[PDB]
Amino acid sequence: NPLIQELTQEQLRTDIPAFRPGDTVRVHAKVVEGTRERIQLFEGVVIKRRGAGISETYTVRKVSNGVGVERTFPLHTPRVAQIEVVRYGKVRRAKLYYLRALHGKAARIKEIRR
Amino acid sequence: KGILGKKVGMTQIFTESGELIPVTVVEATPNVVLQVKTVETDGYEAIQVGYQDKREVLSNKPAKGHVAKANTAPKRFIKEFKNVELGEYEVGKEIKVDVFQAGDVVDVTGTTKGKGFQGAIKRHGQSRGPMSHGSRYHRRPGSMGPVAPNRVFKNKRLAGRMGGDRVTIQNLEVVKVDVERNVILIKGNIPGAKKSLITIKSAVKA
Amino acid sequence: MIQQESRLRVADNSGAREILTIKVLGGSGRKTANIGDVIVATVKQATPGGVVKKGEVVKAVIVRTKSGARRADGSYIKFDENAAVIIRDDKSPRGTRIFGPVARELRENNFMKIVSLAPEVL
Amino acid sequence: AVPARRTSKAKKAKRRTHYKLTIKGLNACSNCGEMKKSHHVCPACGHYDGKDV
Amino acid sequence: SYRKLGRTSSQRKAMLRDITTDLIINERIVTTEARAKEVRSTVEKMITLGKRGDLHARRQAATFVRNEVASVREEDESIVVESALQKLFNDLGPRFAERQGGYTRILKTEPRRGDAAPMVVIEFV
RNA sequence: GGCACCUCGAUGUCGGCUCGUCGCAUCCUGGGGCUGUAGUCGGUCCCAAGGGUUGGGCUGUUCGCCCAUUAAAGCGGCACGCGAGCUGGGUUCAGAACGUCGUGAGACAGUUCGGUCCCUAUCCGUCGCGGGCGUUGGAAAUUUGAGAGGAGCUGUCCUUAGUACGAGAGGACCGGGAUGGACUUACCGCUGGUGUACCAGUUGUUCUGCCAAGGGCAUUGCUGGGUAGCUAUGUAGGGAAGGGAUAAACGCUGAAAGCAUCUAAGUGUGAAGCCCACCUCAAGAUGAGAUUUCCCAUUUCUUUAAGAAAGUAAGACCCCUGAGAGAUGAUCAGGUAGAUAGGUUGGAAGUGGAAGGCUAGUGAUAGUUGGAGCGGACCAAUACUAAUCGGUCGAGGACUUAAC
RNA sequence: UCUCGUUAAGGAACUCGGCAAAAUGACCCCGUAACUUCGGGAGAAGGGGUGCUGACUUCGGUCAGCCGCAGUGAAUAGGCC
RNA sequence: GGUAUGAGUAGCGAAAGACAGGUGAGAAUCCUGUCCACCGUAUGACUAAGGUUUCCUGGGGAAGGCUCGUCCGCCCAGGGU
RNA sequence: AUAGUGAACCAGUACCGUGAGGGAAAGGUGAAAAGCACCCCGGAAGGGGAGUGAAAUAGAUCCUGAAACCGUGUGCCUACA
Ligand SMILES: [K+]
Ligand SMILES: [K+]
Ligand SMILES: [K+]
Ligand SMILES: [K+]
Ligand SMILES: [K+]
Ligand SMILES: [K+]
Ligand SMILES: [K+]
Ligand SMILES: [K+]
Ligand SMILES: [K+]
Ligand SMILES: [K+]
Ligand SMILES: [K+]
Ligand SMILES: [K+]
Ligand SMILES: [K+]
Ligand SMILES: [K+]
Ligand SMILES: [K+]
Ligand SMILES: [K+]
Ligand SMILES: [K+]
Ligand SMILES: [K+]
Ligand SMILES: [K+]
Ligand SMILES: [K+]
Ligand SMILES: [K+]
Ligand SMILES: [K+]
Ligand SMILES: [K+]
Ligand SMILES: [K+]
Ligand SMILES: [K+]
Ligand SMILES: [K+]
Ligand SMILES: [Mg+2]
Ligand SMILES: [Mg+2]
Ligand SMILES: [Mg+2]
Ligand SMILES: [Mg+2]
Ligand SMILES: [Mg+2]
Ligand SMILES: [Mg+2]
Ligand SMILES: [Mg+2]
Ligand SMILES: [Mg+2]
Ligand SMILES: [Mg+2]
Ligand SMILES: [Mg+2]
Ligand SMILES: [Mg+2]
Ligand SMILES: [Mg+2]
Ligand SMILES: [Mg+2]
Ligand SMILES: [Mg+2]
Ligand SMILES: [Mg+2]
Ligand SMILES: [Mg+2]
Ligand SMILES: [Mg+2]
Ligand SMILES: [Mg+2]
Ligand SMILES: [Mg+2]
Ligand SMILES: [Mg+2]
Ligand SMILES: [Mg+2]
Ligand SMILES: [Mg+2]
Ligand SMILES: [Mg+2]
Ligand SMILES: [Mg+2]
Ligand SMILES: [Mg+2]
Ligand SMILES: [Mg+2]
Ligand SMILES: [Mg+2]
Ligand SMILES: [Mg+2]
Ligand SMILES: [Mg+2]
Ligand SMILES: [Mg+2]
Ligand SMILES: [Mg+2]
Ligand SMILES: [Mg+2]
Ligand SMILES: [Mg+2]
Ligand SMILES: [Mg+2]
Ligand SMILES: [Mg+2]
Ligand SMILES: [Mg+2]
Ligand SMILES: [Mg+2]
Ligand SMILES: [Zn+2]
Repeated sequence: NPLIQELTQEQLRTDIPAFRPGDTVRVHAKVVEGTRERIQLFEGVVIKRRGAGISETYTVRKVSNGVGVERTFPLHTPRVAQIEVVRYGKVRRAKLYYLRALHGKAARIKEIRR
Repeated sequence: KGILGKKVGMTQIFTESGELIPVTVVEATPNVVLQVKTVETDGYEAIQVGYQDKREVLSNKPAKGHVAKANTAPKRFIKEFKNVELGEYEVGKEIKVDVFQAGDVVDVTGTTKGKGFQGAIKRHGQSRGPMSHGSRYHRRPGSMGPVAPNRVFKNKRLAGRMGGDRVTIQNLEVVKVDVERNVILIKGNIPGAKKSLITIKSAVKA
Repeated sequence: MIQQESRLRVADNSGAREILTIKVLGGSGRKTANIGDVIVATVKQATPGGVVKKGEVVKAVIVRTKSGARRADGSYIKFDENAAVIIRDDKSPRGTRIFGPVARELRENNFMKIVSLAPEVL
Repeated sequence: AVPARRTSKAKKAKRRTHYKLTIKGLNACSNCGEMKKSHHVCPACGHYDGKDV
Repeated sequence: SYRKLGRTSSQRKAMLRDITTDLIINERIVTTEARAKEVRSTVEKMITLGKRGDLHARRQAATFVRNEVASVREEDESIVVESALQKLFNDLGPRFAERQGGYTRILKTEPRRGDAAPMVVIEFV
């Protein structure tokens, strides 16, 4: 553990804002369609945070054009310019898998303003 | 090129250009050449390498005498490496992870994790019989063979002890070499439980 | 992961509403198809006024799946449903409009017309 | 499945080669001198590691 | 890991609570090897809670220690009854205030007649 | 089909499932000759068995038709391989009915619904794992490789090049790349699964005297998550290059036979095949191999004995703590010359805000104290507990003949 | 091997046959087809509600608020066409 | 009729026990205590049949009890309607 | 005494069967009990002595005491077949 931790500490980002499942974040994802590179904003609710150290990931869920879409990112990926916290949600559990079954008004999360 | 280390564990690393790749951490505290074998004496050329200093009370007079020529403490793992430039090696010389460079293509050998007595489904990837429709044939190894020989042919695969086998993974990529930590990062996964002996050699197919 | 008898929503206005996978193309024993793979399918439910109609054997490209896809940056994408677009032999969509988001993996398979038509490419 | 042939005296004896008891780990109690199982309390004097327990 | 001791989880938890309290009350008991090697951790985790001495620790211990009489004395009257839980926090807790772990020892004894089961003595200190 | 030779003090019958294995009269892939072979596709014959050789609809079916694929979707043998391995739909046991035949009981020259599949493996065989002794002094490691096993498949796209070829249409050989299918070896960092002494929510009832806080039972009561471990559907890798001898085939030079001729001498090319190359096992390889290192020539009695016996040496084990190992043995990590396990103290994963208070509210409840409390297996420290004390076993090395 | 619990994506592709399992399941309310011997078919089907706390009641509700992923929060009570 | 082989093998008949103390030559198995657990339209309380001494008390441990046994619906001696 | 009655012995018994009915096994210390006082190990069983006896390897499962079967000692042989 300590040795693997030391090998990877160099690549941990330090610009991670404090966010937890249920918060709404805007993820600034770098996309490449060829030579050019671009930022595509994926905004939605964090439904999952798992792992530790360099292997930590999180999942953001949004409903686009009627279809639920989940994106999982490595927390420390350089391919994400910025993780922006839009709103703080009030939830009661670490994993928000139950939102997958809900839609529209039922899937709403109350803001808490941390 | 070759070295002996211990399997520390698996993690992941971001490369340049942002790709995420799994790596296995192999820690190889410098190995010591204990003996050089030549055609003149042994009939074949090889170097005998020692890794992982061992406490004195865990060693023997025969073992302590063997490593005396190299002038080192007792070593837990002793292996031979063939097809090298013997003249470039001598007893007591140290081999460090910096022998390998990032981007080198290697072969990694280890002892697969033990699994104990296992059935032919897990051990040999065989197919179950149906689980319903009156079936009383679920995890059994299949017909032992035709009637005519009045016997079972060899290599009829059955249950038995699984794992604990030498396995070599070929054409793995060395991702990083942290010499101050005596650590080599290998892309992908390799055989063996954590803390088990791992042998890194330059890829034979290269 | 789409296999024979797997049923998918239709993400276009070709006329078909639901298809059933007849074949995963691309090899003798291939069992599974994922986003960007082409399947042979039957139309099980069709819009009454549509061009493609019930009972027709069609080819289609998977554009979203519950088991989505992994990208090289260690990120993943998953969708809430399995949807396909009916294509002609040259990969052009049979219909005129694509519905719902589409995986970016269609680009590297060169389904450009679908990608250009999709309201969103994630 | 039933025995096709009865097992001979010799064959039965050979099978029972490894059917035996062993008496391992007896040494003298350091307190009373009677034999005892190592790492066990002496059943005679009740001592262990030089102490009454 | 943890031994299953030939019981179901609920049966095993009941037995560990029974034997753990037996040890708290008697401070010396005879059991089989397997049970002793499991009780040594449960009993010393109870002692750790007793050393904490706070209400939260008391209530955690209360979920495991049985509701059994640990002693009766004439300290003030002939009706001073102390529970297993109270001995844990009144007596045993302060007893091991300065020992850091290792509140029990196991002494291997003879096997049991009807079983050949390897018996031991598990006791405090 | 013929015969009636083994079996009627019983050799279980179709199809399917599981497991394959072999032949080659080869389905695919590899090599080649002829072509009524322009090219691209083909035809036909030769060599070739290394690997590969799909999933569905109908039917008990085999077969076959069909759908959709595929490089292909080969043909056969193995008691039409495989029922002490499975299935039991079909094969008319007893029931019942239809058509039909019969005066009839009944029956089929036919159909229909329903109908008990036993066996604790002794031996050989097979797959794993130990003990013994051997290997010629006794030990601890490292090894060579006799021999054996595994692996062996293939698509598509780009480039050469719209070039050679062709009136057009179409459209290459060889060479160079990329990327897949199937299969397969490992592994759990990732995505997921599981996770019955991890966390939370919640129902009924019951117990801890009551409140509060908790325990028990209800499938782990149910529900939502989830660590280690084990895992795929997840991840990584693999069948890469290359030699040698050949098949069909093609020669070269060359005579018999002034010519011709691949052959007779001589000499070459030539396949996914053979032997290597790659992976694994491997000297019980009784032919018992080699190398490095350690112990070192003891005592007594018999005796010229390769004597018997006794302490030991190097060393190993008993026993004990264990795990990365495991049915048990075994293996490996340790035994105070100590971190081997437990505990303890810090962490972490995980859960998601403990209890006790306080504030608000009529209240359910919310906020706060405070990312709190809890926290199996994960990490790091720490001799607090237990690995105490001891015992057993284990050499003194034959002879003959070279040489030195 | 048996008995039991959970399973990614798919969802009968299994198989002689959905065998087995899964799912349905209580109560209240809305609603309920062909056909019929007019009784039935029906519990057809297909839907909604269910906890807690106050206020208010024509005593069945109504209004309001509150908590959870989920309120016949466990157990036991049709799968349908 | 005796005795083998298979074997020291199958099996030991649907479920929770734990510890302290006692008794004793000897106890996982007998007694006592404590907590725990199981049945409770019952695994409770009666009673007909059937059995026919199995009831009680004191002793016993050959056999019977699928292990053990100091215990028993067993054995011995007394009694009981 | 596997004969001879089914029954030499508490046999038409035990045992089986609702019943009719079926139906066993089982003889031998010694001349005489002189049936091993007493001692020792053991809770007992059982042994070892000491005795009785011509003999107890005649000790009541008692004359003789075969074979299968089970074991102990060891002269020779056996771990490349
Ligand atoms: K002692
Ligand atoms: K026959
Ligand atoms: K075959
Ligand atoms: K040809
Ligand atoms: K072949
Ligand atoms: K079929
Ligand atoms: K069928
Ligand atoms: K046959
Ligand atoms: K059968
Ligand atoms: K057979
Ligand atoms: K045999
Ligand atoms: K409760
Ligand atoms: K209970
Ligand atoms: K889980
Ligand atoms: K050898
Ligand atoms: K609180
Ligand atoms: K926490
Ligand atoms: K299927
Ligand atoms: K109906
Ligand atoms: K609700
Ligand atoms: K019902
Ligand atoms: K017998
Ligand atoms: K036997
Ligand atoms: K008694
Ligand atoms: K006599
Ligand atoms: K003998
Ligand atoms: Mg976390
Ligand atoms: Mg299968
Ligand atoms: Mg079964
Ligand atoms: Mg043969
Ligand atoms: Mg329970
Ligand atoms: Mg108790
Ligand atoms: Mg004849
Ligand atoms: Mg016969
Ligand atoms: Mg041929
Ligand atoms: Mg058979
Ligand atoms: Mg007639
Ligand atoms: Mg006929
Ligand atoms: Mg039926
Ligand atoms: Mg994993
Ligand atoms: Mg992990
Ligand atoms: Mg309360
Ligand atoms: Mg450690
Ligand atoms: Mg599933
Ligand atoms: Mg699912
Ligand atoms: Mg089917
Ligand atoms: Mg089928
Ligand atoms: Mg059913
Ligand atoms: Mg309920
Ligand atoms: Mg057997
Ligand atoms: Mg029982
Ligand atoms: Mg109950
Ligand atoms: Mg009831
Ligand atoms: Mg009585
Ligand atoms: Mg009595
Ligand atoms: Mg008994
Ligand atoms: Mg007679
Ligand atoms: Mg006679
Ligand atoms: Mg008679
Ligand atoms: Mg005599
Ligand atoms: Mg006699
Ligand atoms: Mg030989
Ligand atoms: Mg020999
Ligand atoms: Zn002693």
